[PDB]
Amino acid sequence: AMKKVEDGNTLVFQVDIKSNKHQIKSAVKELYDVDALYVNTLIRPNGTKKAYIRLTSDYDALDIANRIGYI
Amino acid sequence: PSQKSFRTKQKLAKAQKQNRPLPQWIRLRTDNKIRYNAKRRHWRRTKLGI
Amino acid sequence: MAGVKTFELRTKSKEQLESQLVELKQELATLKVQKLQRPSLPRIHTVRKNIARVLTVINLNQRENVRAFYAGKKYIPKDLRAKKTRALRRKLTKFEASQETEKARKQRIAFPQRKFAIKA
Amino acid sequence: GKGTPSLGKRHNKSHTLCNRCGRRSFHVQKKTCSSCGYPAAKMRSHNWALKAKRRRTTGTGRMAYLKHVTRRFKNGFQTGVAKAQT
RNA sequence: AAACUUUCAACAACGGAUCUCUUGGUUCUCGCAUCGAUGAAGAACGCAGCGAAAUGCGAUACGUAAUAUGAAUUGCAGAUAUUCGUGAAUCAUCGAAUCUUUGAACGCACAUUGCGCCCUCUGGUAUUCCGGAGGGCAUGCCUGUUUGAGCGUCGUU
RNA sequence: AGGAAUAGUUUUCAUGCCAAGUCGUACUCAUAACCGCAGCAGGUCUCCAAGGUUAACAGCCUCUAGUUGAUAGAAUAAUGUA
RNA sequence: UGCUGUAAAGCUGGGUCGAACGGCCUCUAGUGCAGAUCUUGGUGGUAGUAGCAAAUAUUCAAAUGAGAACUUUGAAGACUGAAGUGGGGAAAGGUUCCAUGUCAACAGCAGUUGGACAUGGGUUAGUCGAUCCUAAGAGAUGGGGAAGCUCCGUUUCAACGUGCUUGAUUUUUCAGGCCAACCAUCGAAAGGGAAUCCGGUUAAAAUUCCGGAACUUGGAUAUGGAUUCUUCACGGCAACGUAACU
RNA sequence: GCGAGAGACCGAUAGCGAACAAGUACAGUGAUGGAAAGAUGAAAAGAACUUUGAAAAGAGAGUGAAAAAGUACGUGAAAUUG
RNA sequence: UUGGGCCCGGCUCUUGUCUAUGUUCCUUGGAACAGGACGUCACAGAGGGUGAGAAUCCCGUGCGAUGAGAUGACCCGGGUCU
Ligand SMILES: [Mg+2]
Ligand SMILES: [Mg+2]
Ligand SMILES: [Mg+2]
Ligand SMILES: [Mg+2]
Ligand SMILES: [Mg+2]
Ligand SMILES: [Mg+2]
Ligand SMILES: [Mg+2]
Ligand SMILES: [Mg+2]
Ligand SMILES: [Mg+2]
Ligand SMILES: [Mg+2]
Ligand SMILES: [Mg+2]
Ligand SMILES: [Mg+2]
Ligand SMILES: [Mg+2]
Ligand SMILES: [Mg+2]
Ligand SMILES: [Mg+2]
Ligand SMILES: [Mg+2]
Ligand SMILES: [Mg+2]
Ligand SMILES: [Mg+2]
Ligand SMILES: [Mg+2]
Ligand SMILES: [Mg+2]
Ligand SMILES: [Mg+2]
Ligand SMILES: [Mg+2]
Ligand SMILES: [Mg+2]
Ligand SMILES: [Mg+2]
Ligand SMILES: [Mg+2]
Ligand SMILES: [Mg+2]
Ligand SMILES: [Mg+2]
Ligand SMILES: [Mg+2]
Ligand SMILES: [Mg+2]
Ligand SMILES: [Mg+2]
Ligand SMILES: [Mg+2]
Ligand SMILES: [Mg+2]
Ligand SMILES: [Mg+2]
Ligand SMILES: [Mg+2]
Ligand SMILES: [Mg+2]
Ligand SMILES: [Mg+2]
Ligand SMILES: [Mg+2]
Ligand SMILES: [Mg+2]
Ligand SMILES: [Mg+2]
Ligand SMILES: [Mg+2]
Ligand SMILES: [Mg+2]
Ligand SMILES: [Mg+2]
Ligand SMILES: [Mg+2]
Ligand SMILES: [Mg+2]
Ligand SMILES: [Mg+2]
Ligand SMILES: [Mg+2]
Ligand SMILES: [Mg+2]
Ligand SMILES: [Mg+2]
Ligand SMILES: [Mg+2]
Ligand SMILES: [Mg+2]
Ligand SMILES: [Mg+2]
Ligand SMILES: [Mg+2]
Ligand SMILES: [Mg+2]
Ligand SMILES: [Mg+2]
Ligand SMILES: [Mg+2]
Ligand SMILES: [Mg+2]
Ligand SMILES: [Mg+2]
Ligand SMILES: [Mg+2]
Ligand SMILES: [Mg+2]
Ligand SMILES: [Mg+2]
Ligand SMILES: [Mg+2]
Ligand SMILES: [Mg+2]
Ligand SMILES: [Mg+2]
Ligand SMILES: [Mg+2]
Ligand SMILES: [Mg+2]
Ligand SMILES: [Mg+2]
Ligand SMILES: [Mg+2]
Ligand SMILES: [Mg+2]
Ligand SMILES: [Mg+2]
Ligand SMILES: [Mg+2]
Ligand SMILES: [Mg+2]
Ligand SMILES: [Mg+2]
Ligand SMILES: [Mg+2]
Ligand SMILES: [Mg+2]
Ligand SMILES: [Mg+2]
Ligand SMILES: [Mg+2]
Ligand SMILES: [Mg+2]
Ligand SMILES: [Mg+2]
Ligand SMILES: [Mg+2]
Ligand SMILES: [Mg+2]
Ligand SMILES: [Mg+2]
Ligand SMILES: [Mg+2]
Ligand SMILES: [Mg+2]
Ligand SMILES: [Mg+2]
Ligand SMILES: [Mg+2]
Ligand SMILES: [Mg+2]
Ligand SMILES: [Mg+2]
Ligand SMILES: [Mg+2]
Ligand SMILES: [Mg+2]
Ligand SMILES: [Mg+2]
Ligand SMILES: [Mg+2]
Ligand SMILES: [Mg+2]
Ligand SMILES: [Mg+2]
Ligand SMILES: [Mg+2]
Ligand SMILES: [Mg+2]
Ligand SMILES: [Mg+2]
Ligand SMILES: [Mg+2]
Ligand SMILES: [Mg+2]
Ligand SMILES: [Mg+2]
Ligand SMILES: [Mg+2]
Ligand SMILES: [Mg+2]
Ligand SMILES: [Mg+2]
Ligand SMILES: [Mg+2]
Ligand SMILES: [Mg+2]
Ligand SMILES: [Mg+2]
Ligand SMILES: [Mg+2]
Ligand SMILES: [Mg+2]
Ligand SMILES: [Zn+2]
Repeated sequence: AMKKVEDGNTLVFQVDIKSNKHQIKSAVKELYDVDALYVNTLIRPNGTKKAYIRLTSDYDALDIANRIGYI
Repeated sequence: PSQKSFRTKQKLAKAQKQNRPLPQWIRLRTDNKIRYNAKRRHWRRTKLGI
Repeated sequence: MAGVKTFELRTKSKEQLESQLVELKQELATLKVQKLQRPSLPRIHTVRKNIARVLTVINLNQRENVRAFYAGKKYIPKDLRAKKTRALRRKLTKFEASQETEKARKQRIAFPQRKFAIKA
Repeated sequence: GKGTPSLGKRHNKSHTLCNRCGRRSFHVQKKTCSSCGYPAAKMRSHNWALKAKRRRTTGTGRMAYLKHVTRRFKNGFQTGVAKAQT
């Protein structure tokens, strides 16, 4: 997941199973003030939903990861 | 199959989570009687129910 | 657990309670980021029970406002009504059960059960 | 060839999971559950299968509401809240 | 004579009888009357700092409130937890809440997490398109309200 | 039915703006991932298809690809199986 | 170790063991086993025996390792021979996929190897399928049977539109204008069906990711062009043509 | 069902099928069918350390009243075996 | 002959709280809850726990008492207002 944070400027999040790509896009905008280029979603074998969120060129996904504080 | 329903796929997720070995710190509890997980399941040996 | 105190919460407004709830959810969000590295982080339990307390006080506070609005009214929301049993809600009221025909009321009054004794 | 060779042609489920009881007794073509009788309003149960009643009756699940009727009845179905003693 | 076979004794094996227990069962007696559209019984899926099951619970998820009591919990860890006190733990008690997807199951449907419509608010230059938040739309029947239909029928022009 | 002259119409010509939700998606598909109690010589639907010989997609040899898997070692009486 | 009793049995020496038990007068019964092709559990001889023989086939060396016929690598010899022992899929399975570690059990020899065990990782879509359509059929509703569970019936002896379209109205009222043969619904991952390709990329995903280049549907909407004074375009005998062209 | 008190009852092949994560594991397409399985010790004090072994383990040693109690756990019969 | 409404009681139920007397001496034992000696309480010598058979170590038992909550036109006794 962290290789995606660096190379493709895409953030990977665990997301609620009931939420759609419109709600995920809104949530990251309200929490972290960031614009998503797209939201690709996926339900994992363990039953949780994974979202690949690519940010627009205005944002550097690595900077956001440091801001959240997990890299 | 590759083409599976959501209701099927959610049951297969629980079957994986129920197939774990016993966490080892559980054997340290006082008056503990569980020595191992007695509900293991192999895919080839015992089939589910979907 | 510990966390926030419910008696301090009952002295707060809607705006103050909602503001503290937002702070707790980002705190829980911040903890979930740190759980990636700790990975054992017992403080998460305290914040989760803090969210439950703040949510409880908001819901309870909002329920007497509706109760005060409907106080004395004939019709109130069904979740604010008494929750006994299905059969006991269908049961006759005290007034209806004690109803009596005017013919039946005249005979009870005219001939009450007397109080007496024997051997005198 | 009515045995082993014929047993190789079993890949069409007659039953799938039931929405009421989740048992894999829902006949696909009949659209009926062979266990609980779904979608009929009443539950399938027979007096010639008393052991089947044991398997699915009050107390075999959570009783998430009947759990507390005895405890609420014992207090006369109080309305209000408990008062702290002075 | 060895070996082998058989018998016996000792010790070691195999196995779990015997003895002794028992938070279980079984039966008798005494007492009580309390499920559900205010959504039951049951099902599925989830929930713990570290849990698979049983038990408990429902996105407030081994629990929130309240009352009582009065210093724990405990396998480890850990307080931005607590101790002459609104105060640890407790299905001790319990009167306030929360109560996922469902289920008589109620918008329609369901081998699909499929497809609508209405009201209020809101975002995208929007009564109409797309998104979000909250609240609604089942059937039979009763009383009442309103809107109607019939040369069935009454008065009048 | 609605349409002009000092102005009218049209997005079936060109260009430009926004959006497209939900669920599946890994892997086996069989002489070991399915069903036959099993890693069972059985059964189980379908797509692609090189060179030589030839009537031929037959049989035999080969290219690409994939395997070299089936307890092994030593002998070679009788009676067997092929 | 013995003693007593014809006997059923009782008592006793030694060893083991560790929490209860017995004698006598009575009461009571789920009260005595060699069998029942008895029941359940456990164990033999058979017996280290039958056997582990289909699908042409292996060998040398190095590496690793305590240990190598069987693991890896190299060299060779072979086979499947495109109707494959190849490359994908449907049903069915459900994590077997990938990486790391690993040999107690399993792979009827072995095992350093594995579809085993343990720990993690992994499946990205407006365009691929679902979803939409209807097929045989299934099946609600008004109803009609049946004591009833339910059976019949699918437009049926029914007052069956949660109608639309406009001009609107901002008066959230309306004015009306048209229609209502047929019209609940479910029912196809092989029928019908709006739209995506190439190159690259992962340990494991890709018509899904990256790069580039397209397309459809719904919606909004301006400019250019087109057309009109012969108002709703011109040309061609014609077949017909067109950037448009109620 | 709820809440109690009892017994000349049974004592883990008995007593309910279930004294245990029992209507559990598991079978069957399905209706259904449905087990086995209690006992170290007062207390894990669940054997530190040394040594041989690739390891499991073994031998010393240690704990314990007892290891003639080592989770293959009280007692440990018979069949069967060295 | 006589109506109705409230307020406190009693009874019933739930729930909270409260209560006598050795751990004295010797022996065995890892542990005394065993044996012996000396006792205490007993409307309490049921039962259980605690390192083995414990009235007297602990929880309880007997005797009763009480806080809080409920509940009852249709149980009664008092008040009190019409
Ligand atoms: Mg998006
Ligand atoms: Mg995309
Ligand atoms: Mg997806
Ligand atoms: Mg995972
Ligand atoms: Mg798949
Ligand atoms: Mg199989
Ligand atoms: Mg099954
Ligand atoms: Mg079979
Ligand atoms: Mg067939
Ligand atoms: Mg069929
Ligand atoms: Mg089935
Ligand atoms: Mg329930
Ligand atoms: Mg001799
Ligand atoms: Mg009993
Ligand atoms: Mg469900
Ligand atoms: Mg206090
Ligand atoms: Mg909630
Ligand atoms: Mg629930
Ligand atoms: Mg569904
Ligand atoms: Mg659903
Ligand atoms: Mg549908
Ligand atoms: Mg109604
Ligand atoms: Mg659409
Ligand atoms: Mg694939
Ligand atoms: Mg294939
Ligand atoms: Mg294939
Ligand atoms: Mg085979
Ligand atoms: Mg085969
Ligand atoms: Mg294979
Ligand atoms: Mg067979
Ligand atoms: Mg079978
Ligand atoms: Mg075919
Ligand atoms: Mg040929
Ligand atoms: Mg060919
Ligand atoms: Mg050949
Ligand atoms: Mg062979
Ligand atoms: Mg040979
Ligand atoms: Mg011969
Ligand atoms: Mg021959
Ligand atoms: Mg003992
Ligand atoms: Mg008998
Ligand atoms: Mg016998
Ligand atoms: Mg016999
Ligand atoms: Mg036998
Ligand atoms: Mg034998
Ligand atoms: Mg032999
Ligand atoms: Mg043979
Ligand atoms: Mg061969
Ligand atoms: Mg090695
Ligand atoms: Mg071999
Ligand atoms: Mg070989
Ligand atoms: Mg080789
Ligand atoms: Mg060949
Ligand atoms: Mg051929
Ligand atoms: Mg193939
Ligand atoms: Mg397939
Ligand atoms: Mg895993
Ligand atoms: Mg592999
Ligand atoms: Mg490996
Ligand atoms: Mg082997
Ligand atoms: Mg595995
Ligand atoms: Mg899509
Ligand atoms: Mg398509
Ligand atoms: Mg789907
Ligand atoms: Mg759709
Ligand atoms: Mg769509
Ligand atoms: Mg269509
Ligand atoms: Mg039809
Ligand atoms: Mg019908
Ligand atoms: Mg009709
Ligand atoms: Mg209105
Ligand atoms: Mg359909
Ligand atoms: Mg189709
Ligand atoms: Mg198709
Ligand atoms: Mg098709
Ligand atoms: Mg490239
Ligand atoms: Mg490139
Ligand atoms: Mg590139
Ligand atoms: Mg691949
Ligand atoms: Mg458009
Ligand atoms: Mg023109
Ligand atoms: Mg009881
Ligand atoms: Mg009872
Ligand atoms: Mg009693
Ligand atoms: Mg038993
Ligand atoms: Mg024992
Ligand atoms: Mg034992
Ligand atoms: Mg013990
Ligand atoms: Mg003890
Ligand atoms: Mg040792
Ligand atoms: Mg040792
Ligand atoms: Mg030793
Ligand atoms: Mg010692
Ligand atoms: Mg001993
Ligand atoms: Mg012994
Ligand atoms: Mg012992
Ligand atoms: Mg043994
Ligand atoms: Mg012992
Ligand atoms: Mg023993
Ligand atoms: Mg013997
Ligand atoms: Mg006392
Ligand atoms: Mg001593
Ligand atoms: Mg005792
Ligand atoms: Mg004494
Ligand atoms: Mg006692
Ligand atoms: Mg005692
Ligand atoms: Mg003491
Ligand atoms: Zn069912």
